[PDB]
Amino acid sequence: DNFVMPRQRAVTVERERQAGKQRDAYYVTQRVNLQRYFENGVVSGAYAA
Amino acid sequence: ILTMLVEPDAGRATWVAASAYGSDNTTGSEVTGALTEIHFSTYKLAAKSFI
Repeated sequence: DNFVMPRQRAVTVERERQAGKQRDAYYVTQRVNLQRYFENGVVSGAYAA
Repeated sequence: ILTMLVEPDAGRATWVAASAYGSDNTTGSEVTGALTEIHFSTYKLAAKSFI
């Protein structure tokens, strides 16, 4: 529960016609992030040095 | 004076290579052309005689 997923816009697609190359570009963008309320709530175990 | 327009010559397209297929060169080269003019004029011919 200590972690949230702030997000502005979802996964959106956009197509563009580039006659100068006859290629049809496709663009997919989104804005997200992973944030926690406080500075705790996670532990990781790691191999010995 | 009378001025007349002259249409220019012909251009030529290009064979685009397969390597430049995805780039901007796929559109080929640019063909240009400027018009031209020609002028006409006259002269006066005269003669006289008396009695």
